[PDB]
Amino acid sequence: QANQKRITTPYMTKYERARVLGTRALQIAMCAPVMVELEGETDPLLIAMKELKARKIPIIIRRYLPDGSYEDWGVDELIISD
Amino acid sequence: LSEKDVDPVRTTSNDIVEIFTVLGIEAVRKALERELYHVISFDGSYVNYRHLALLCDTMTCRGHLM
Amino acid sequence: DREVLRVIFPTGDSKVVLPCNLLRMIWNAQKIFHINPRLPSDLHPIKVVEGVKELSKKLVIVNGDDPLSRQAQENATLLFNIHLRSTLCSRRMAEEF
Amino acid sequence: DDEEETYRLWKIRKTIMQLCHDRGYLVTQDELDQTLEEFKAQFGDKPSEGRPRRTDLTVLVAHNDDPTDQMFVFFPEEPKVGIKTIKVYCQRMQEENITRALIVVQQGMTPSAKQSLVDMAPKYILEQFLQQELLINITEHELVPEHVVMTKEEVTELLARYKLRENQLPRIQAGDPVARYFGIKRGQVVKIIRPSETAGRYITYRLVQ
Amino acid sequence: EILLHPRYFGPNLLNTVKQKLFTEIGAGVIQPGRGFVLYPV
Amino acid sequence: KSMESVMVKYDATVRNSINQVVQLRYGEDGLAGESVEFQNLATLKPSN
Repeated sequence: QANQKRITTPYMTKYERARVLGTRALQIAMCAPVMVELEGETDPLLIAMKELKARKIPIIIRRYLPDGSYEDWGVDELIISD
Repeated sequence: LSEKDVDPVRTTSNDIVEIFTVLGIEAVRKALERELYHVISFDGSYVNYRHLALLCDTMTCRGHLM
Repeated sequence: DREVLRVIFPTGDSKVVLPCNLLRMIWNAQKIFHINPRLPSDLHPIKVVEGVKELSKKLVIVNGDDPLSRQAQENATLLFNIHLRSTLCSRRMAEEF
Repeated sequence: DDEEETYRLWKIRKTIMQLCHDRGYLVTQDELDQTLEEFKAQFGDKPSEGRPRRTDLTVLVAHNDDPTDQMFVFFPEEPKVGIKTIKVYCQRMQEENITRALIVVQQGMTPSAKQSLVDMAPKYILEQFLQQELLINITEHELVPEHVVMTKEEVTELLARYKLRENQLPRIQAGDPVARYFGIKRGQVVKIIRPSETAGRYITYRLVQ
Repeated sequence: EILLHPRYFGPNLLNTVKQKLFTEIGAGVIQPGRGFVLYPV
Repeated sequence: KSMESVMVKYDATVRNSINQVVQLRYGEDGLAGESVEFQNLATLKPSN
């Protein structure tokens, strides 16, 4: 579905936060380019949380509706609360 | 409920199959929540309504006592 | 709203479970803004009326402008909106808070 | 005594008036509020050896939206009804041109009569109520919420809003005591409106199956 | 369906999915439990 | 064994694995159980 007619809530769920951080941490561990200046940080999971709070994570969340439709939300488009 | 000077609005049973046969699936949905509430709250304990409600909805969404 | 509540709670048990503890948030505000309750307030009572109306439009549980959506939107938030109006009313913001 | 039958006949009738009104048939307030004393003043003191005999207090009512949509209510003389009675009432429904009737069966029906209502079903809709099912209006009970029959336009708007399919709605069986009271049939939907202690109000939809 | 290693997820990502395909563009689904992204082409 | 699939969807309906509707909003209400608190209505009890 397009960027308009998004009916799902603009907040990131806790389940999305968990998997986005988990997935981005493994990417950073697999030498994926890091989207922020790491000030001597080395734990990939703390870098992922750093990238999340910067809204720098290059991930899109495909949310499936119970009709089988889906919405694509960029991680930076969601309201991030932790 | 049919007898004279009995109150037909409030008079109620703890037998839920009588309620299904006399009053149907929505009265069961309420009476079941009352029965589950009574066993929990009798010893003073408290459970959030949304758990009581969700169980009673699951046991009745089919249209009969599951 | 008072007659609506007297349908919803025929026993008159006023104890209710709701998301936002309004009295504590008021007390937090009184402390955060150093409010002297013996002086008269600069809070215009119309801003109390306008603000609660404009707040209530943002407590959205059911999206969309369709009338069945709006009927669901109103029903989902009915009890909290009655409580919100019973507390953030213009008089209590002048006599109590 | 002879008065218990008069009290029964009145109380059954009062329930039928409320049922007809709840279905949307044109019922006058004077018949909805009719007291035992006014019922007795119209129909007499005792039905055994007297005026309010069975059939006599037969009712006929017309719909609010259309004057030609009309429904009978019958109080058979047969305590257990046979085809002998139903086929006569069908003839009367042909003559007076009435598509629906309610039969206030006292004790039961023969299996052939019970079958005959289905064998006539798409032509003449006959519905059976036992006498004891009408001594109380179960919709006045505090456990039974408000039930509202939706129209096909509303059901179409409902399913378009939530993108549902009818089978994804929760369901109510056509033999449910309230689905019979509203005379509802398969594939219709009821809007149910109930007080919610968390939200204040909640609306539920049952598909009839 | 190309699999791409996370080391390539820099600016040259789309160029690499071509350059790799020309040695061996859809939505790249991230595989759960792995860094590799799967692109249908 | 019955309820294990009953879940809040991105539609904010509560549905089973079959996508049958159990509730149109969670708890009739749409709110998580962890956030709510006991409160008093104030308007309910006072005399006229």
